[PDB]
Amino acid sequence: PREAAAHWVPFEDKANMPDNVPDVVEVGATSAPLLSASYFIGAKCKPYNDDFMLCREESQGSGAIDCLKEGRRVTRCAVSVIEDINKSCLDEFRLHWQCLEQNNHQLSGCRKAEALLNKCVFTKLNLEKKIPGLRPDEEPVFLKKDPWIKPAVDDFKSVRAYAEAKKNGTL
Amino acid sequence: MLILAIISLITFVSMSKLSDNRAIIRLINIYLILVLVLDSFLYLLFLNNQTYTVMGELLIFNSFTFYIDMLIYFIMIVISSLYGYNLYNNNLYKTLFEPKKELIILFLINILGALLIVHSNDFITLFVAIELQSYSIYLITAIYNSSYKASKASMLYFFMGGILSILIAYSINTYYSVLNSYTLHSLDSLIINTLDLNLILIALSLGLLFKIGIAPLHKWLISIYENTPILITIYISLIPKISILSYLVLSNISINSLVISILAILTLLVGSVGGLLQIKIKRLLAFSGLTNAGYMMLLLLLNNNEFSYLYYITQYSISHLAIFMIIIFSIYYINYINNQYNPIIYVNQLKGLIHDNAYLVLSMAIVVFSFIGIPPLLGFFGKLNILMSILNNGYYFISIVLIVASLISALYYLYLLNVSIQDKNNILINSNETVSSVLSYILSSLIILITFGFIYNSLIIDIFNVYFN
Amino acid sequence: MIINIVEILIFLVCVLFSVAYLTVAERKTLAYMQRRLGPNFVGYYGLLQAFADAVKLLLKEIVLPKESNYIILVISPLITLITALIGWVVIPLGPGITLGELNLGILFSLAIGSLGVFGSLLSGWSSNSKYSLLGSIRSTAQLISYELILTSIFIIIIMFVSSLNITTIIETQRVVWYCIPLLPLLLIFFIASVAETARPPFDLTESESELVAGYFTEYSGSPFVFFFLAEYSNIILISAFNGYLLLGGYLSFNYSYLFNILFNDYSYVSFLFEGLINSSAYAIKLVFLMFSFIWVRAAFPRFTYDNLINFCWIILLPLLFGIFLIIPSTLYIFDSFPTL
Amino acid sequence: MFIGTIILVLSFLGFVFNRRNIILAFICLETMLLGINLILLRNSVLFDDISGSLFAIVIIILAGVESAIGLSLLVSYYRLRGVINS
Amino acid sequence: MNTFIIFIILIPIVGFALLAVNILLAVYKPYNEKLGAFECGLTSLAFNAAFILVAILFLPFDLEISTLLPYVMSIYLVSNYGFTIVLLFLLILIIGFVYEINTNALKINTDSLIYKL
Amino acid sequence: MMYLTYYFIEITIFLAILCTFIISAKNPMVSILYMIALFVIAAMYLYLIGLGIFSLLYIMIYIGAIAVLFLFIITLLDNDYNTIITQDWFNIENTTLLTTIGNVLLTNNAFILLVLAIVLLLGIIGPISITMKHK
Amino acid sequence: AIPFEALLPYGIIFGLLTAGGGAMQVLHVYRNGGVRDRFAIDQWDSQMMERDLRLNGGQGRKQVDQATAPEAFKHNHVWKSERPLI
Amino acid sequence: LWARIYLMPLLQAEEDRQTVRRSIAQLEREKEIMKGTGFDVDKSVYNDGKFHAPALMIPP
Ligand SMILES: CCCCC/C=C/C/C=C\CCCCCCCC(=O)O[C@H](COC(=O)CCCCCCCCCCCCCCC)COP(=O)([O-])OCC[N+](C)(C)C
Repeated sequence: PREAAAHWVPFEDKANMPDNVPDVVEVGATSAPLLSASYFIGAKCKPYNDDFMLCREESQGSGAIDCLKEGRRVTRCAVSVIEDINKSCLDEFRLHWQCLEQNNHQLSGCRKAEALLNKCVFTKLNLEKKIPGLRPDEEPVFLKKDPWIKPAVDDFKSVRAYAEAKKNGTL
Repeated sequence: MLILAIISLITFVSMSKLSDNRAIIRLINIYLILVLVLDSFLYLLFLNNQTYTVMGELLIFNSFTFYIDMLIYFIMIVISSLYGYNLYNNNLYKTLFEPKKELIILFLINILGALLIVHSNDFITLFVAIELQSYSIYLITAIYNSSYKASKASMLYFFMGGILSILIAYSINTYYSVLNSYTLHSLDSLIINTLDLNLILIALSLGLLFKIGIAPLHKWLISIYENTPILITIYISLIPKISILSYLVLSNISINSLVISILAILTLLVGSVGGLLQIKIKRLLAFSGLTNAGYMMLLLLLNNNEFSYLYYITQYSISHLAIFMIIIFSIYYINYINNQYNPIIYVNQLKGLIHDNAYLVLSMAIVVFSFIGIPPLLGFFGKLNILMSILNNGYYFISIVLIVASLISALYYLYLLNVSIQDKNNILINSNETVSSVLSYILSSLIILITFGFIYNSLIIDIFNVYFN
Repeated sequence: MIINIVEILIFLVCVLFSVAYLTVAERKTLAYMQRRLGPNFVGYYGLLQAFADAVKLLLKEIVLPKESNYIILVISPLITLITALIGWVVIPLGPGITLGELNLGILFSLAIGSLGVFGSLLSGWSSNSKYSLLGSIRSTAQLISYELILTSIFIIIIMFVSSLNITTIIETQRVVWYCIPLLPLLLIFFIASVAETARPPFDLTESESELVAGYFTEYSGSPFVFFFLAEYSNIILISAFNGYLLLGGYLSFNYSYLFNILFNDYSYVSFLFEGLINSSAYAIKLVFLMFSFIWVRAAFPRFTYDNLINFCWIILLPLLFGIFLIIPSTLYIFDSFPTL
Repeated sequence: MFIGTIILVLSFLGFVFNRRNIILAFICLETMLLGINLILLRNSVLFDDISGSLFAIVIIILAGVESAIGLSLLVSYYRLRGVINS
Repeated sequence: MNTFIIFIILIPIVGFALLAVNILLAVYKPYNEKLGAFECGLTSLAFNAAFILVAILFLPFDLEISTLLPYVMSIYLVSNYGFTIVLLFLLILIIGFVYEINTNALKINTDSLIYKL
Repeated sequence: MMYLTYYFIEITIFLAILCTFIISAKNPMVSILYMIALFVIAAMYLYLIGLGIFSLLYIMIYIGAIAVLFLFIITLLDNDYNTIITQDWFNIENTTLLTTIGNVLLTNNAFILLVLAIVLLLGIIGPISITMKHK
Repeated sequence: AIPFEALLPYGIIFGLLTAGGGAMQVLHVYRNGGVRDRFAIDQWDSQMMERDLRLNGGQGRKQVDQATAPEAFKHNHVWKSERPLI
Repeated sequence: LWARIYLMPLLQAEEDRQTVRRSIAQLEREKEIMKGTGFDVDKSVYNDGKFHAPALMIPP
């Protein structure tokens, strides 16, 4: 779909869902927290996302109205994993997504906070971040040490926390 | 081969001196001959009327386009021979017929444009090929810039071709706006029934047809043909006609069109009637070309027009080349050269040619009676096939008009022979000079084809039945 | 709205005053290369010289010759000045720090540049002084010919980035400045930026010795101010193009360690300090380029028309097509086609 | 569809009823191509289809080469006569 | 109303303001001798082909250069395929450039003295 | 303020009618300057419909080269409903109009590109052939 | 020696550009609300930012990381009503 | 790219929910306006049975 052109007004619809449709909770995180949590959401909810997309394909055009149920499933899985992060690893999650807010949302600028967040989530939620499609020879960039590309300013709080973790031995 | 020739030729003509023009042109003449003979066997691909879409559905290859392609190569070979070889070795003819430095590259590029028009499967390819041919043909018109008439001609041609190209682009874009497509292959019987595309498709056909000069927009082209150098006119009057007509025949977008019917009628009448009062040779020949373009336009109103159109276009190409070559040869016996671009201009300048060269007039008679359609020359069978097609499809009034137009045009066809078999007081006594062997052999080959082609008619139809069915 | 206004006034004032002081800097630098002093009397240390010339020219009568199209003669300098200044809207002094953050920033730069030959093309027709006509035709020829070289170097650089956002092109250069792998391309951009700006040695367009004055022979008062201002603003702007295409724009060095020492959290102090560092890097690059324009003016004699046309179309353009062939070939060999 | 159509038709009428100059003729050609292209591009946008824009790019390039060749023809025409009296 | 459009609007206003200041403040005393065109102090057209030719050949070469914009914006997506296509395109154009060079398109008494003894 | 952006399309249309001053110009120059004005109006309209990159390409080519040539030469010679704009998330790449044009032109239509190369080759050879007198 | 009077205008230009850029950094940060700017943003980013506006109450680029969305998020959805491109 | 892929299903799902709501809502609105008239509001303009979100609103 194309973006809007010369003159447009945004308009809001005040109707409710039809009551036959089961209600569902909506994901409340914004762009930076969502981008921070994306890899864990994928790792956990991959089967449900795949099922949702397969339903949308097989519906062959009526996807919006035939694929509501596993859409509810997808949103519920996403909300569950975000809640788990909010319960178990909140401080590192905030480090990561505030760092992203500062660095134009480039994951390359938040490797230090991302290491802490990844360790916390692996230990307390058993989710691993992994980049699909790479051969064993190719190395995931977020695991690479001494990258060519570095942020302008290493985030202050993230640097302090990373050095602290290096002392504690958690990282 | 054609692209490779163009590239190499650009390199050489850059690095060669002005005296090497004719040797270069002989080189390309032989190269085209070699391609025609060595690569001819690719016909075998088209057995059972097998069609191939190529280049991501931009180009279409079938027996029809293969034949048009071979015909265009044959025409290019003949036309390049006229530049690559001197009729006579005297000073006068060095002045009369010298090839420009870039002329051969322009010829090859215009040929490429014509071949891409023929093969075009998509409208973008059609438009790019049309513009390629149009630009190259503008430049060919203009390359002899010492002529006032040639420059005036090139400018008028630029403007008329530009307007017709804009009409064509508009038609293409309206077709896009209605169907969100650039291919005619998307069209079907259901779609034609469902939607009224008649206006768009007829605008596209008219934009293409006014570029070869059908009435009522003829006169600008006849003026251009009159005002160009004679060896340029032999080319620019033929190749665009072939390419555009072949594309339209292959596309079949004006079947039973009432507007095309009326315009074909008008073209026949204007080509036949308007050529009667002519006194200049090339204007006479241009009105001939207009009438014959009318005969071919009739074939755009019906399906299964492949045989009649191919036969007609081939025999017309041969007759047209031959009549221009005869006019060229008859230059050696005129007593007044009008100028260096058009040595002979008035029909009456041939008066008494039979006393100077009897067999030149024999060849002239043969080609003229082919144009009139006297059996068993090729022209008769061309007209016979056309009449067969249009009567099979119920174009009765158009058939009557075609009869009448052939009758009328016979008058200014026979005008040439009439003045040619009259008597001149000063009759050649002797000469040491020999006409060039090569061009005389080529002219003779064309004459013998026109005379004795009919013996192969049944063999041709047998071949046709297996490659186009 | 208020913030937008303040940003525009700050940027506009900085650009206009930088152009004004570039003229003084030129006179002073040439002066010291010629063992003399240059303006040191109008204002302390000659710092008000440019405003003195300005005020004088704004008080000067406008002369409209008899055979002239007065509308065209007055509007041609105006349009060339407008385009020369409009070109500044996309120049960043830091990541995203610009008046116009366009995803088509490069295309905007090239287009507004291509709108730069119209002053030369129109003034000769407007003046009707014959010297102006000769200058105008020769200039139009030279400028378009060298615009080709500039556009070709633009394309070669985008081969490495695959983006028309200027900030992105600058950001990709943290790894290395593009003037390191493409040093010969940097030399050609200077030689061509000199020519495209119509500066010596390539000042054939308005050379006093071949043609008195130049296309401006007839321009007095504010129209002369406009041609003058447009010329120096274009000098700075094309130095800016050079800066962000090849010299890494506002990138100087990795100051992450230093900031982590100085500060412990984000603050307006630290944002301001970062802004000053980026802007200082970009402005020092601009200063070296402007100094180089003045240096080359001091060192070399002029070309002739035939000479510069021969240069551009027989020595430079073949090399640039050769580079067109050799840059994607090297990308292909090492499997480094840049992503979007 | 509106701006392009009107540019096309007004440029066409300027071309036909030109009895002032040949430069007007060149300009009407160029502006006709402009109007064709504007109609094309609006249709491209409405369909969210790339074929329209591809053909628009090709028209741009061909109009460039057509302008080059046409001006060269005009210059060659001028070389013989010294003056264009239209 | 972002900074872009406001700046774009603002620049011509500044130009017009400087022009109006000049018109308002400067004297204006035209007379015939002042209105004469300046040619070194006293009152008082064939050209070469290369003048025409630089301008005319600018347009094809400009189009060639600007035809590579789609390529450089899609280099990765077209991979080693588009790569080869754009090489062929470039070489075809280079041929025309060679023609231009070899024809010397843009470029603008040695007899002995013999006595009949 | 809102009626401005609403009628912006209709204003470009009106200015285009008015500028097509090209036909009635006393001076052909002046006619060429008005042609440039028409081209700027075209660039304005193109941005409005969502094709700004085309606005910039038009400025680059038709004004930067074609209008420059025009001037060079002549100095030398003597539907009331509103559309619903909806979002979806299936596009993860940063693919714009220029990238898609490059993609299709260099892969699906490489043939059109090479034929355009031949057309530009013509645009070089022709002018040399007719404006230059060899030897 | 190094001629400082020749360097004074260069110093003026350098300070002018440096101060102008620093002031522009501070104004951009202040407009953004304490974070740096977003550059080179595609369609995806624009849509994400619109969704952010729906989530955080229209407070610009403010971010919320609560798992569950407020009630008003379900009703403040916006489609755009775009005028006919004539 | 992989991050965006992992986010796409949930964002889409939300958008499909909004689409169904606003399409249905407009259907009931138009039906209510058309009560008392011999017109069927539920009949699609399309011949396939597939769901078709409205385009082309009435100007507001
Ligand atoms: C050693 C290789 C030399 C071959 C070079 C061919 C050059 C073509 C140049 C000019 C065209 C000139 C005449 C073309 C003949 C049609 C062939 C054919 O039969 O037409 C059919 C299709 O019938 C048609 O639609 C009607 C054709 C209309 C012909 C009108 C003239 C009739 C009289 C000509 C008599 C022939 C002279 C023989 C004298 C002994 C295509 O046949 P095809 O596609 O299967 O290819 C043939 C196999 N080939 C490639 C190896 C040669």
